[PDB]
Amino acid sequence: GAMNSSNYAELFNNDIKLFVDDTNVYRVTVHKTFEGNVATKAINGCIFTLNPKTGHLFLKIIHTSVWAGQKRLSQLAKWKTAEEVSALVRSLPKEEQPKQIIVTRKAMLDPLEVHMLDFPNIAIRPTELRLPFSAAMSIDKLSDVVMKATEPQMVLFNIYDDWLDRISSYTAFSRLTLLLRALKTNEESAKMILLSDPTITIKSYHLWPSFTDEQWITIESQMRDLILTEYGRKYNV
Amino acid sequence: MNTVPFTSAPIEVTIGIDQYSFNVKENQPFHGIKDIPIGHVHVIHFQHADNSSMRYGYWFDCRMGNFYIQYDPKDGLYKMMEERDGAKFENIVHNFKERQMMVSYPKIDEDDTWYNLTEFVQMDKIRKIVRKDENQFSYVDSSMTTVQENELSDPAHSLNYTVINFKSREAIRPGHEMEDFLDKSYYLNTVMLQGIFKNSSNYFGELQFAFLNAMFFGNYGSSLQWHAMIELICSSATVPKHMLDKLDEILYYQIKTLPEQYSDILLNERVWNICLYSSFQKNSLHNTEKIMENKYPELL
Ligand SMILES: C[C@@](N)(CO)c1cccc(O)c1
Repeated sequence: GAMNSSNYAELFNNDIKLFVDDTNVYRVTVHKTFEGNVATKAINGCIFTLNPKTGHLFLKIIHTSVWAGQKRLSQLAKWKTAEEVSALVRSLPKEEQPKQIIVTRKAMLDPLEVHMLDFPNIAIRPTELRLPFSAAMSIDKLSDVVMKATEPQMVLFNIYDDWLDRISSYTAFSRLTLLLRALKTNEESAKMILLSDPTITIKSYHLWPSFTDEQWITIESQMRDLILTEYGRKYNV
Repeated sequence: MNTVPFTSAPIEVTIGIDQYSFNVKENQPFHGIKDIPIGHVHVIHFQHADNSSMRYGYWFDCRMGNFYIQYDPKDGLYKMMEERDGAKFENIVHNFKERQMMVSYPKIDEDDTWYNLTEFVQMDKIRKIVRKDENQFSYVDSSMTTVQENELSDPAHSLNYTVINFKSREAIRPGHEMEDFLDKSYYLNTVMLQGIFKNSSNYFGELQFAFLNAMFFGNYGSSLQWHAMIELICSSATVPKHMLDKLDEILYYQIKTLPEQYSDILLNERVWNICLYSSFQKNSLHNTEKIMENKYPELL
């Protein structure tokens, strides 16, 4: 069934599972033509496939050449996503293959189900959570590798850096979703919070700064302030 | 013209023969139905006055034997049986015909309704869907489940309709996932028509039989099958033109005959709105769209 607040610790048990977010697969800019009509120009996108227990992120980069000569691109994007997720699962050793795949948007259910018919024992699930994974392209290193790609490419990351050395998966996921919600609601402010202090750096092999435990509590508090605020600045409260 | 005699009518019952029906009182001197048109399958069906639960009945073709109905007080139902003694049967029918103890199949000369509803329905195919090989006629009732329903529990008592499943390996060619899911022509023309049914006449026969079991017995799995077979055609971009024209006629007469007060449970809103207004064939069912819009505009 659908994933929601009730069954939230299920994400951190020992059954392998992946989230799939297709938001950033088909990305366009909209512009005027010389005749004054409107046109789109595609830019590189990505599939965001995340193991919430381990932090392993399979970032499949979607190069604009995929769309050349195709029609109904927003529909094709869902099927391309499902094809690539299916190919990823098939590439993994049997003992690494997920038991469930949770899609962040219900329109991915039928494309993924049809692509995964060969895997009847892998459950394809929606969620009632409104997860902020679209903001993944606000993470500078992720945006950089997507925009620089000249061909289709899969890049592997750990979106938790080394956090699991000190905190549980539950806490790591909560931190991630807080950071991404912040970046989604007010990217500039969120990014200022994360980099304001020049002495805390991002290691070459990491995505986020090297905060101490104490500094993460301060950071997390600042992100919560931001989100509640913008929720005022938005709804005037 | 053929006859289905009745030994007696010991319990009060509403008896249907095809699209007609009449009430028989407990122990009324009723001895059967005469003047049944030759050339068509027929269904004779029963709803007891005490227990409207379980409509049940029998599909038969009078060219295949002499059939009669007798009430079984142990099993509590009207049973069809075959009479092997042709001289005894002719004598039994003549005596009752002389005593005017039979209702006449009440067909209006102008009226092609039953033909139009059963055009492609053959007894031999019915007998493969309803497996009881020792009899020439087939029993169906409101509660029988379909083979596909049993996969999702007595197999001898099932409706073995052809399984249709749009999210299945049979329906979806590896490497054509999107193509085959959004345009079901492969599954319609290659898998089902060329492979399983062999021609469109057998496809339409099963479609018509499913509808008739849905309408006459309220059989839910039959209704599911009817809608699935419609949806498979309408969701195919490539369908032989003669098939589309024939489907429009078939569905027109089905919608025309449907009791208005049962449209709520016998018509699937999603399938019909998709078929008539969104599918590849949205513009190919003129007669059916016109009667649906004038008889059931609420559903749409
Ligand atoms: C009563 C009886 N079982 C035997 O005469 C019967 C009734 C009607 C038609 C028949 O062939 C047989």
